[PDB]
Amino acid sequence: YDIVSTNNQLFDGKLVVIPTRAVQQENDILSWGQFFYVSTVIADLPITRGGHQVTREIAAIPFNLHVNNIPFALEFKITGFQKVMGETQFNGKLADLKP
Amino acid sequence: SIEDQGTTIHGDVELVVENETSADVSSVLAEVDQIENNPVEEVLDADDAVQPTALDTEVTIVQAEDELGLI
Amino acid sequence: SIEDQGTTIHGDVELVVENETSADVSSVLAEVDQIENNPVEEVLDADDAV
Amino acid sequence: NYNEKSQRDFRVVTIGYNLAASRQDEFAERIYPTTVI
Amino acid sequence: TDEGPGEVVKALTVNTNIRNSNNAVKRMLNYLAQLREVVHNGYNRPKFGI
Repeated sequence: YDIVSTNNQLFDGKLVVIPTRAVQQENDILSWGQFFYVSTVIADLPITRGGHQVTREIAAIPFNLHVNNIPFALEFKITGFQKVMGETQFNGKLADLKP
Repeated sequence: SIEDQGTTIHGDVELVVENETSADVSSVLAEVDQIENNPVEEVLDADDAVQPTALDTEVTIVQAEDELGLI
Repeated sequence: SIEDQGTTIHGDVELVVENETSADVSSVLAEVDQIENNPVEEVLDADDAV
Repeated sequence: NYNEKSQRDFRVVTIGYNLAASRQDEFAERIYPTTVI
Repeated sequence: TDEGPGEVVKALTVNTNIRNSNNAVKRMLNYLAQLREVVHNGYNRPKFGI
């Protein structure tokens, strides 16, 4: 296995395991997915948007697609780190058994 | 020279043996020199103070043929 | 010339001084070249693919 | 001005802003390797 | 201004590249949604179009 991390909030409480080819190759199918990229276009034209003002608009237009290959995943929702490492687990429970 | 000295413990005295005396104080204040440099602390324009960058990113630049402001 | 220029900001003006002006556009349309090479994406025969 | 203590002149420091991104980050690139089309 | 843009013009590619990473994240999670529904249902054999 291998470990890769992101900081996107959409995984704040998620771990997902996905297989991939141990050695990656260009435009392979055995990769879990592919990112098909085309050069991004940047254009500059003094458009008069609105009909009453003139602005130079420099715009970047993405042109790409994310494609999945392997219909396989395991999804885990891992929560409660602070409740275990911050607090007691063994002696805290024994302390509750006092008559 | 009273102008050149200061904090003289025993003091000093000079006698004003003069008729016409002029006092030019335009250069005495330190604040005036600071204002002449910059009335307000100098700030670089936001367009120049920023340095974004990208790597390994292929782009196609499309400007009008007669555009002077090139990318 | 307008044929060479691209989206000129100040614009371009030309005068036609020709008695006739033929226009052969058979090779201009880019989809024609794509079709000529591959009417459809090239795919190997099933036996050739394995 | 009995005390001309500095008020009008400061040591100005410009904070760097090298905002950067390369195609995809390590997470997206490792999962979806880039193929140029 | 006829001088042109400064280096800030590269922020447009940075915005695209940041979006490129976020798009991979959204697509990954949307794909897991597909697996949840398909694997939950009666699909335990390979077939086209599932």
